[PDB]
Amino acid sequence: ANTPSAKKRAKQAEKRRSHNASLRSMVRTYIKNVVKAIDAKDLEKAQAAFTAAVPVIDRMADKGIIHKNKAARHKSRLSGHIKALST
Amino acid sequence: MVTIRLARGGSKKRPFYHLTVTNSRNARDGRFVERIGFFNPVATGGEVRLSVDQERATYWLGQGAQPSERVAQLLKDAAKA
Amino acid sequence: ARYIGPKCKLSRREGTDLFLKSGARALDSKCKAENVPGQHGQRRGRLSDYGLQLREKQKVRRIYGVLERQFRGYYQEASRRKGSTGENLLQLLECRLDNVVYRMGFGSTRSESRQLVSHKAITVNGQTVNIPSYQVKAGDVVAVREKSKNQLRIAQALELCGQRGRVEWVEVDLDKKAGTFKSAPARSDLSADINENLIVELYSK
RNA sequence: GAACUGAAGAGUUUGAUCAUGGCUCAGAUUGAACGCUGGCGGCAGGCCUAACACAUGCAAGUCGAGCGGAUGAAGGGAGCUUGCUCCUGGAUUCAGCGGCGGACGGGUGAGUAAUGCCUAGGAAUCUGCCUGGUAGUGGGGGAUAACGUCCGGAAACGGGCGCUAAUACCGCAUACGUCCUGAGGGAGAAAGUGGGGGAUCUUCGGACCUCACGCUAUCAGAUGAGCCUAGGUCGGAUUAGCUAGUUGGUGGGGUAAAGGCCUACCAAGGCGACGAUCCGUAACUGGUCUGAGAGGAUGAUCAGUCACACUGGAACUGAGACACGGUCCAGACUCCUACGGGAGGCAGCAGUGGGGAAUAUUGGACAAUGGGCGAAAGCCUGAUCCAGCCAUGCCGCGUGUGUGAAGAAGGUCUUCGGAUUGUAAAGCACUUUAAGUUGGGAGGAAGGGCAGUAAGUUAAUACCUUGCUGUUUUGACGUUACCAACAGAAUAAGCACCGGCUAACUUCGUGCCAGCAGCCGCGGUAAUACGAAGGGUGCAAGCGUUAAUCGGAAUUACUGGGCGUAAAGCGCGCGUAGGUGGUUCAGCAAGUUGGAUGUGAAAUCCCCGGGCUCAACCUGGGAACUGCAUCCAAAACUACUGAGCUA
Ligand SMILES: [Mg+2]
Ligand SMILES: [Mg+2]
Ligand SMILES: [Mg+2]
Ligand SMILES: [Mg+2]
Ligand SMILES: [Mg+2]
Ligand SMILES: [Mg+2]
Ligand SMILES: [Mg+2]
Ligand SMILES: [Mg+2]
Ligand SMILES: [Mg+2]
Ligand SMILES: [Mg+2]
Ligand SMILES: [Mg+2]
Ligand SMILES: [Mg+2]
Ligand SMILES: [Mg+2]
Ligand SMILES: [Mg+2]
Ligand SMILES: [Mg+2]
Ligand SMILES: [Mg+2]
Ligand SMILES: [Mg+2]
Ligand SMILES: [Mg+2]
Ligand SMILES: [Mg+2]
Ligand SMILES: [Mg+2]
Ligand SMILES: [Mg+2]
Ligand SMILES: [Mg+2]
Ligand SMILES: [Mg+2]
Ligand SMILES: [Mg+2]
Ligand SMILES: [Mg+2]
Ligand SMILES: [Mg+2]
Ligand SMILES: [Mg+2]
Ligand SMILES: [Mg+2]
Ligand SMILES: [Mg+2]
Ligand SMILES: [Mg+2]
Ligand SMILES: [Mg+2]
Ligand SMILES: [Mg+2]
Ligand SMILES: [Mg+2]
Ligand SMILES: [Mg+2]
Ligand SMILES: [Mg+2]
Ligand SMILES: [Mg+2]
Ligand SMILES: [Mg+2]
Ligand SMILES: [Mg+2]
Ligand SMILES: [Mg+2]
Ligand SMILES: [Mg+2]
Ligand SMILES: [Mg+2]
Ligand SMILES: [Mg+2]
Ligand SMILES: [Mg+2]
Ligand SMILES: [Mg+2]
Ligand SMILES: [Mg+2]
Ligand SMILES: [Mg+2]
Ligand SMILES: [Mg+2]
Ligand SMILES: [Mg+2]
Ligand SMILES: [Mg+2]
Ligand SMILES: [Mg+2]
Ligand SMILES: [Mg+2]
Ligand SMILES: [Mg+2]
Ligand SMILES: [Mg+2]
Ligand SMILES: [Mg+2]
Ligand SMILES: [Mg+2]
Repeated sequence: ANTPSAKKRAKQAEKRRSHNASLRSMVRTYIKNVVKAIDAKDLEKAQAAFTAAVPVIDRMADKGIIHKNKAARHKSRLSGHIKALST
Repeated sequence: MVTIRLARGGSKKRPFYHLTVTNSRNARDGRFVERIGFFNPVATGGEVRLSVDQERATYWLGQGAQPSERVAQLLKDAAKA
Repeated sequence: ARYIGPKCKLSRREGTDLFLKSGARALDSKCKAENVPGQHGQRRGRLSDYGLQLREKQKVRRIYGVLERQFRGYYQEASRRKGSTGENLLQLLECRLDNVVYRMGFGSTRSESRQLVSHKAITVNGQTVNIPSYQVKAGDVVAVREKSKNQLRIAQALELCGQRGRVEWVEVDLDKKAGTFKSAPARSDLSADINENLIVELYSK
């Protein structure tokens, strides 16, 4: 780079990336656990995973890592799958 | 934001200004949405110094458009009359 | 620009009135003004239609001392103006400032009137105008400078023009060296010999 | 009320004529170039070719009212003395963390024949800064840069250990608004800084009340962007077949959002002579030039949209990027090196090499209008405002004026008398435009600061917000525009042509030679056509020449042509798509007609005004933009529907 503000923006960008990656991994981990819980054909563990996953999903949606429509879509679809499994 | 400022028409050393309601991220005389009047810094003879349209300006202010400093001065001076 | 050269060789070539001198003695007994110039001068030289258009266009240009870019601009403006462009051209070309300060009686020749108007010696409403092309609106009081009212050239030009006719549409007060124009001249006022239609035929080709 | 009102032909095939038919000419225009020549001003314009490679210089920073740290003045006082240090304080400056901006403004037209542009629409979306409402801004923690210390390096710097700050980061406290969950319940955030103060606990440290900025959740408004549908958008059929994620469905995934956008199965579909696929070429539009119009050519300036940023890819940061002076990987080419490794991207403004017929200064300032940052001073701005070179274009003004017959001298021709250059020259007499010199001299300038005064929110004459008053305060252009005076006609004309078309003739020299030429054509011993002289004609600070478009060309003929003999009827039938359709009654309302409504960006074109001494140029109002879409009414003709009739 040439202007020092470009350098500062760059380094703040790698810091922001190294931050955001961990939290994106965390949310993906929680939804993945939930999804493999439903796909394993068990209800109680699916209930527990959903209850333990919604708070982090919504906290992250508010935190600005992901967009809120995405979180709402995830919640609705997973709840629909579990309710379908309930029968 | 969307702001009201001055677009420089006229000729060299003979200015003329259109009071333009443009998005602030546009050129001096680029695209706009409406024009409220003009200001002539040479006057002389039957030429009028300034004129604006009051109702459209009130509408634009009621929609929250920031006027520039010179535009603010000229619009308050016109409102005096 | 302007034309510099003999002012009666032109008259000899054209063979017509072509006012270009003070008119002190006469128009004839200076240059035997009936033959075209040069060695080949006695021949009448019957000339075609294009000759007619060229000859009268040169006639009008030389009598009014206008160049051809300016003249064609004048013609375009006349064509733009409504109502029989042929006489519109004459009416608009008459309102030139130098020809007015001539016809108002302030100058001996068109060239001398241009001499006076260019050197900033004439007013319109007191404001210095020195463009020998200014189109004088009706009503303006064309006058010479209060400083310049004592020059004898204006006096001699005025006494010479005292006997040249009356146009019967201007109102001129002679004591104070001032003019006044009320309304534009009519077609019948100007010399009804040269036709205007042949010019517009020339420029319509 | 005005918005237009407009159309020319000539030459050349023949011994001569009429027709057909091609060629050439007279006009208007260029981002133009070349040859001869050259005084000035105003307004504009200026690498069309190599998106070829590039030396140096400049073109994006800002905030101490976010945060530690270090620079710490002036001082209230002390020591010894006149200098320093120190207690308490403290005005300035900034390396780093942090917040905004860098996605705007600026450049270019390579790619792109359709994921682009233009016209009309519509449904499933997002959106910082701006405005209007609503509800809040409570309590904790773990780090880290800078800073020390050590190692390593040529440098950029990298690494180990220690400690610190926040409006940096993450839990915790609740949910008027929100999210999902069917009701049921559940889920999800905040940051504090600056100015004052009545009372209260108390170090009015602080708590508490107010204001200013700022922060959080949400509804709405604009502003900007994303997505879909129908119609239009160059040439070629000597390009006729193209497509297997291809066409549709179901389940899931994914995006902010609909969707084969992605995936697994289900069936074999989809597009195309109304031109699919392929090849060549090219950013599109408003518009520009021509034309009487219809059309034809075109996309220089200015404005809207799109695409790109040495070449090829990919993602991160954010509200927004696949990012024009950001990151990473690979490549080509130039450069440094301690040989370990590094650096670069002028299609940003001047500049250079090269290419070319050909396109300019390595100039000023934030003075003004905008932009970024901050609350305010203020900084940054090759955007912008001005200068430089250039007859490149348009417009305007100068090189003077009157008299002047002895019709002066030279030149040219002659019929030797004379004519012609020619009032032209000389002579006599006048003004100072422009340029030169000197002296006056507006307008682009809004605002900024200091003090006072009056109104308003609290609970308060406290702060601040708002009006006004008074003092002070700036220009690169710039020796401004403009004004006045002074001497002096002083000081500043060239180019083409003269056989016809086309305005303008004689002589001398060669003798089908030398030469001219847009088309007919001139020249071989009186050339108005060659080369020169005189004399004229045409334009004029320009004049010609070349290249390019339309016109004339009714010469691609819709307006508006033709086919017996000039070019032009298939050798002849049958017939597919397509085009066309005898007559009556009735219906419908697609064509057709009238009207209303929305749009057709601004500028440019046209009409009437205003300003610069006029014009060029600038600018107000109107007209216009034949187009497109949505509705209402009519039924003569065409189409569609039903029932007939016989030519
Ligand atoms: Mg929480
Ligand atoms: Mg949030
Ligand atoms: Mg001129
Ligand atoms: Mg013959
Ligand atoms: Mg014939
Ligand atoms: Mg700093
Ligand atoms: Mg741009
Ligand atoms: Mg270019
Ligand atoms: Mg192609
Ligand atoms: Mg924070
Ligand atoms: Mg389409
Ligand atoms: Mg498949
Ligand atoms: Mg489906
Ligand atoms: Mg599917
Ligand atoms: Mg699609
Ligand atoms: Mg095709
Ligand atoms: Mg093109
Ligand atoms: Mg191309
Ligand atoms: Mg094109
Ligand atoms: Mg392109
Ligand atoms: Mg026209
Ligand atoms: Mg025509
Ligand atoms: Mg260009
Ligand atoms: Mg544009
Ligand atoms: Mg891009
Ligand atoms: Mg790229
Ligand atoms: Mg390159
Ligand atoms: Mg690259
Ligand atoms: Mg993001
Ligand atoms: Mg960038
Ligand atoms: Mg660059
Ligand atoms: Mg450049
Ligand atoms: Mg060069
Ligand atoms: Mg060269
Ligand atoms: Mg400013
Ligand atoms: Mg700088
Ligand atoms: Mg010039
Ligand atoms: Mg030249
Ligand atoms: Mg002739
Ligand atoms: Mg010749
Ligand atoms: Mg001879
Ligand atoms: Mg000759
Ligand atoms: Mg034609
Ligand atoms: Mg032609
Ligand atoms: Mg024919
Ligand atoms: Mg034959
Ligand atoms: Mg036959
Ligand atoms: Mg056939
Ligand atoms: Mg048949
Ligand atoms: Mg048929
Ligand atoms: Mg019928
Ligand atoms: Mg039919
Ligand atoms: Mg209609
Ligand atoms: Mg328009
Ligand atoms: Mg009806």
